[PDB]
Amino acid sequence: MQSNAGEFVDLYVPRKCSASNRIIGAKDHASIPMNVAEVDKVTGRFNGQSKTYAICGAIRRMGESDDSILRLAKSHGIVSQNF
Amino acid sequence: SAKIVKPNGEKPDEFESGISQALLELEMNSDLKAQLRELNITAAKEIEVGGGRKAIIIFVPVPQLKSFQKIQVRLVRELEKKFSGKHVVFIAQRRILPKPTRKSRTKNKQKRPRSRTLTAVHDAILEDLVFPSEIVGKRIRVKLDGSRLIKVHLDKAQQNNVEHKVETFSGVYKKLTGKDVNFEFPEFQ
Amino acid sequence: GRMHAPGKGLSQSALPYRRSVPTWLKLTSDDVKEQIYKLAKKGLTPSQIGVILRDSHGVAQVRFVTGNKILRILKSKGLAPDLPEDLYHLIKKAVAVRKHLERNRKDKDAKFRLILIESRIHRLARYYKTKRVLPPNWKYESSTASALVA
Amino acid sequence: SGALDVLQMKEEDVLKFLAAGTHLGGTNLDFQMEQYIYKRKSDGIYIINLKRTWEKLLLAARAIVAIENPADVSVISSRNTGQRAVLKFAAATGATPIAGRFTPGTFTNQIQTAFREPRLLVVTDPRADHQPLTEASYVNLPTIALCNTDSPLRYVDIAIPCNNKGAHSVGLMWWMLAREVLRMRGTISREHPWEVMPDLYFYRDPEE
Amino acid sequence: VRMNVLADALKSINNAEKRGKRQVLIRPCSKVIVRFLTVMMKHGYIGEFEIIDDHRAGKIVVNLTGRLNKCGVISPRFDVQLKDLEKWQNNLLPSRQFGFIVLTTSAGIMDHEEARRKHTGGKILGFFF
Amino acid sequence: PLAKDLLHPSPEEEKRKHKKKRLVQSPNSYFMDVKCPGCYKITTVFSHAQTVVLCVGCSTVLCQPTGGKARLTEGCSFRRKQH
RNA sequence: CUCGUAGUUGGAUCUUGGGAGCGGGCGGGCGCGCCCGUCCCCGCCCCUUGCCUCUCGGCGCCCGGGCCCGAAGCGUUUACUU
Repeated sequence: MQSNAGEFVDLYVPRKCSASNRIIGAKDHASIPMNVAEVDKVTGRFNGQSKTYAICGAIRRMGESDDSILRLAKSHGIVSQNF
Repeated sequence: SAKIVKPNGEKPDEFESGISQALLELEMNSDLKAQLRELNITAAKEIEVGGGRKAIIIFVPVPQLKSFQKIQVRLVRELEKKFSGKHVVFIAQRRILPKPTRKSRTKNKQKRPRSRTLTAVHDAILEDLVFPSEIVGKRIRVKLDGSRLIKVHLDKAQQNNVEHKVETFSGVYKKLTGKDVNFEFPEFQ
Repeated sequence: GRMHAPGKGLSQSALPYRRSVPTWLKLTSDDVKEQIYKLAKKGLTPSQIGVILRDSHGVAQVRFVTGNKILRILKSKGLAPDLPEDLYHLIKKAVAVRKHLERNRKDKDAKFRLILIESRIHRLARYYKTKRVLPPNWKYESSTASALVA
Repeated sequence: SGALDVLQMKEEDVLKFLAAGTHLGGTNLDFQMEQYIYKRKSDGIYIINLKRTWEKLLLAARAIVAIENPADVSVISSRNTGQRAVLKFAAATGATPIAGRFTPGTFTNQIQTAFREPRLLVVTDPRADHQPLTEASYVNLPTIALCNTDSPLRYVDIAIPCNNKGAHSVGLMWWMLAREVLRMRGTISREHPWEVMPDLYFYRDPEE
Repeated sequence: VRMNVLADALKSINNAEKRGKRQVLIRPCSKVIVRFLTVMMKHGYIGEFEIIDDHRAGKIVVNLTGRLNKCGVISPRFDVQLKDLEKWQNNLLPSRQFGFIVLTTSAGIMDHEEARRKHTGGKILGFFF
Repeated sequence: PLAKDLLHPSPEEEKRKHKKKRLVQSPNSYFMDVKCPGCYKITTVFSHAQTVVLCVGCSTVLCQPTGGKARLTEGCSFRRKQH
């Protein structure tokens, strides 16, 4: 960040990926910060709030992205079902 | 007041003596004759058990905890009656054997067997506070930077005995050892 | 590790983490000490003494029933053996190997096992030298090959 | 997803889920599908989790509705086994369809005719759309896909656990996904069962 | 023989880390690598962790986090004469803004800043980032 | 990232695994509290007895050691965990 | 291609173990006290981790003695850091 005296460490905050607790670089393409609609849960209808998911780009090739966003959604509490 | 109801091994003589009077009243019956006449505690110190309560701890001279439980089972089941509202369980009294590798003296014997160190005595402490239910696991957890927690797992078919006494163990362990332990009951194969 | 064998497999044991007393047939310390003394008395080896004590009585560890173990309590009795297990078993297979070679001299690739035999007994001999269950000098040049062999 | 048991498990799904054959995927398994199974036969096939199926399917609906303005998302195959389904899903949804034949570079080549700017990629199957899936990894647009026990699962962000081989199961999936997505949109307030029946999405050699 | 469970920890964690698993299990352990775990925590690179008890080796499960790059193990085991400390800082670890070389010496475990603060040096075994 | 619960993963995996790599390594052996049929007493053996214990009730043998196990010809009471 | 002397090396563990410990030095809510900080860092400590046993005596402190001292740290040892 920009500290008070100028301990300048960030020129800005790059989009951090939380799906694996890892940071990415400037030039990526699979680090996708998709949006997800929030429900009202009086009918299950969409309403105006965001559940977001931005995974580090490289994991998509391994095809873990489905699993990681499964974990993310379960934790986020828009998905509660568990067998 | 301590003939063979309390063999003498230390300085104070206060509550263990009344406990011993209870013991000599117990040993009149057909399950404690000459079995509660010999393995009688020597010291006893008052501490808490959980919140809103208190209890008494018994220090045997402790050459005995091998064959001590074979009367301590009857001792709990038939002296929790006459000192109810508190708890009793056998302990291994160790002052401590101090560290061998620090030495300048001669009246401190020259080689240490492990059974007197800080760690072996500590597993002896865990045995002490739960004899009848065996330990079936120990996962050690770290608190907030390096502080200690010890999850310890016990036999499923041995909960029938110490479940209203579930916090009592970790209550005593805090003074005896110094850290926080919990006792869960896992899946069995 | 693992020089003297090219295979790496291990299947030895992993005793129950629960150091508790076995408790299937308890068969407490008295008859256990009697059987341990009997087994050592009649001329048996700790490796098979333990096998018998696990078979008939049933033991996972003698240290569990009694703090002193077989070697310890024999050493406190007086029944220490001639030579220990690792020197003796390799000696009594060496006798067979050398019998083989000098009966079929052409077996050029069993001299390659004889040599590892003097090597294994040599390693364990200079080990048991410091263990001091053997004299400060203990000489095997295949001159000790049959001194104990009748 | 959701804590509404009405969107969640109901007989309204199973009465057709068991009818199609939604509780069987295929013989073998890739190492990225274990999340979505509960039992195994003695007969050589794995019977998928339809509950987890509806779970990630409702997450799929969540993604489809987070499309703030529908004109800008592609639903694609190139295999006729789902060409009809994608056509009739896009026709009623509004987001654009591509099926049958694709052209690499449409949303990858900077200069292109039919240079289309999607914002989400829907594919019938990764084994069915080789190149478009790679191009979806090329441009920053998320990927939604069906998933079998057999199927390779690479670059899949939104997974729908079900067999995708068969017209009957895949038609059930499109036909109930449409209702689910519009449900969470809120145009369907649990007023009706939807009058379209799954024979509509079981692919046809059209002679009618 | 099998050797240097410290080195084997610093290789197994980096084996699993670039593969991204949230926690990790390592077969062997020691009180001293436990002590590295704790020094790591005081900076927060790792989270809390569990010490699975099997008297045979002692296994460790520890969480990996995006707070880390790697930590090295140095056999042979040197000594920092407190002249060479700045040298080792400037030539091993990538940053003076994080990461601080590790020392076992006569004042407890420590990393190099806290070592310099107590004015006592010793062996290098670790350096992290 | 296909990370499994490492403080406590699923049970069956540990049993199906080799005993020597377990979360805590415990044997694949049990103990045999058998009858040795044909007599009114009950006696026990090591459940993989590589040295036989004679079955003098039916006038036969009790334990044929077969590989990494002791297989019984005539013997009644198999007993599971006791410790 | 095997063995093997020196050859350089090496499992785990034999305290990184508790207190509200105190004065003092601190990160910190509070205004170094309560404290979160495995005794946050030591003189004084407390469960332990070494010694006055020996002379005359230092504020002690009791009644030539003794809990600590001294000239001084004499009950294994080395490596290595200040």
